[PDB]
Amino acid sequence: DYEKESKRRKLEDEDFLKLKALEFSKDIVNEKLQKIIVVTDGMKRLYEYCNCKNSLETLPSAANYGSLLKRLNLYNLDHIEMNVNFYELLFPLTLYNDNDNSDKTLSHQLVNYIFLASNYFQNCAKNFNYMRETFNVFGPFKQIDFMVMFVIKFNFLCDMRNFAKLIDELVPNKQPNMRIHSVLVMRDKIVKLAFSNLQFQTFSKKDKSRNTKHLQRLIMLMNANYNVI
Amino acid sequence: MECPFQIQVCISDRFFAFPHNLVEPQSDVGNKLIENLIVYVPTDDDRLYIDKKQFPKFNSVLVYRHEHDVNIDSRSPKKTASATIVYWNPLVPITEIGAGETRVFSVLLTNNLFYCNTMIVHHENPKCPIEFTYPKSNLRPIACEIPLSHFKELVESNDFLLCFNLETSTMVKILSLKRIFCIFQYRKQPARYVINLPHEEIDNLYNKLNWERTRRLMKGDVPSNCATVNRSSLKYIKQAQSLLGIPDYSQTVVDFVKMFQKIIFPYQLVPNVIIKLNLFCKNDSIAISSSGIVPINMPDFSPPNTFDYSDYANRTNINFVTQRVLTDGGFSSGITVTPVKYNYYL
Repeated sequence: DYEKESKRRKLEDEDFLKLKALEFSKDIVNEKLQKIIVVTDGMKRLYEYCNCKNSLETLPSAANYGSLLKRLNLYNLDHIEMNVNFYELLFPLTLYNDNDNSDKTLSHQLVNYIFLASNYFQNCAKNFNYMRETFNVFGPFKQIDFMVMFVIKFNFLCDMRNFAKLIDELVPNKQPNMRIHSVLVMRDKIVKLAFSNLQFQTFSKKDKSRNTKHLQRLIMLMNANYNVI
Repeated sequence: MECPFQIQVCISDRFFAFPHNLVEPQSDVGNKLIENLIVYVPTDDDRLYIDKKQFPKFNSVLVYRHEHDVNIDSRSPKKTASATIVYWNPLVPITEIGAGETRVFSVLLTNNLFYCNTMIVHHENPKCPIEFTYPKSNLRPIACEIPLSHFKELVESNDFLLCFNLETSTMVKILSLKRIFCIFQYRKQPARYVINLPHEEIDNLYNKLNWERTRRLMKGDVPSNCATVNRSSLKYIKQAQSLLGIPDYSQTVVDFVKMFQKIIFPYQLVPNVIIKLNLFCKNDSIAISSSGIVPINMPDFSPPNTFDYSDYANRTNINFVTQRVLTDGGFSSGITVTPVKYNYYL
C-alpha cells in the first residue's frame, strides 16, 4: 500500500554494502607468475636448457649456447615476433603492493629489478650486431634472428623465474600500484623505441618442423600472451 | 547539446567504481543479443579498475580511453550496431552509439548530458566532509586522479590532502573531486580534508560543483544539506571567530549558524551572520504560524504603499535631530542620521 520506505531502506543498505565491498578488492592468489613458473620449469626439465649461470648485467655468451642454437635450428620459429611486450612481460610484478608496508624492501627490489631489466634490454639492443657475429661464429643459421631473439628472451625468462621465486609467498592485489605502473610504462616506452629503430632479416622456414608442446608454450609466454593454460 | 534519443543515463553517487551488475546486452532490430561489449573511460588510468572477468554474460570485452573526436557531430552520432557500448563518467560529448540501448553511468552531470533522459539514484542521509586548515596531525596525502588506489585509507584514515598534478585539465580535476566527495559522503564518519591548490582555482571548482548540484536538483535529485562555502564567507567566519570564537571547531561554520539558530525564532529577525553569508534574492525563514522574518512580513511580499513618511522624510526633521545630537555630544562631524523608513508594516 505504501512506498518510499522500501526504496529508502534498500538504498541505505546497498550504500553500506558498497562501502564494505570497496574492501573486497584485495585478491588471494595470482596466476601470471604461476604460468611463468610452470612454463620455465617444464622446459628446463624437458630439455635441460637451464644452463642458468648467467646474470642479466651482460649479454649472454655463445660459448654457453652453441649446442642450444644447433638444437633450435631443428624447430620452426616463424611464430616468434621481433619486438618485446615489455609492459606485458612485467605486468604481473606491479600487483604485489602489500597492504600498508609489510617491508619496504619489496617495492625497492621491484624498482631495482625493473631498472635492471631496462638496462639489460638496452644493452641487448645496443650490441645486436655483436650478438649476430658471436652466433654466426658457430655457423650460419637461416633463422639466426629468431635464435637471437629467443636466446635473449629465454635468458630473461630464466632470470625472472629465479627472481620471482622469492616473492610468490606474498599476496597479489587486483589494483596495481600507481608508481610501479608508471615506471613500467615509461620503461616500456624506452624499450619499444630502442627496438623500433632497427632492421631485422626475418626468415621463413616452410619445412614442417617438429612441434614440441613445451616449445610452443614457451614461445607464447615469451610474447607475453597468457592464453596458454 | 540536443541529446540523441537513443541515450539512457543513470546518475548515482556510488558510481565511482564500475557497476558491473547493471551492464547488460542490447538488441537491435535484428533481435539478436550482441555479446561484443566495448567500454570507454576518461583516462588510461581507469583501465586498471575494470575487471575483464566481471562480465560472465559477454563473450569479449574491449577497453579504450575515451579520446574526443571531431569528425563526427553529436547531433548524428556514429552507429556501430556490431557491439554494445557503455560509457563511464564521460567528460566530452558522446560520439559513438552501440546497437539499441546505450547506458552512460556517471557521477557527474555536465551540460552535454543535461537534455538526455535520466534515472537518478538519489541518496539517503549524506555525511558532510569537514574542511579545515593546519594552522598537528599526520597528514595522509591522496592521489586525486586515481582515488581508487586509496579506498582503504579513505575508509579508515581521517586527514586527507587533495593533490593534483598540473597536467590534469579542469574537467578531470572536477571529476576526481566529485569522486572523492561521494566517497566521503558514503563514509561512516565525517573526514577532514584540504586542497593544495591556489584559492582562485578552488573557487572555480566550487562554482562548478554548485552548478552540477543545481542540475542534479533540476532533474529531481534529493537535496543535500552538505555543500561548499564561499571563501569570502570563510573570511567573515574567521573574523567572527577571532572576535569571539577562541578554538578551531571541526564544523565551526555550523557552530556559528546553530548558535544563532537558537535565537532566530523568538526575537523574529534574521541573524546578521546569515545576511552577510549571502542583489535581491532576499532570504527569509518560517514558523508553522503565518509570519515572515525580515520585517515580520506577511506570506505575500513587500507591501507597495502602507503609510506616508511626512513626519520623517522631510529634511527639516532630520536636520533638527542631527543638530540636537551634535550639540549634545560635542561632535563636529562623523555622525549620520537616517529616517526610520524600512518599516514595511508593524
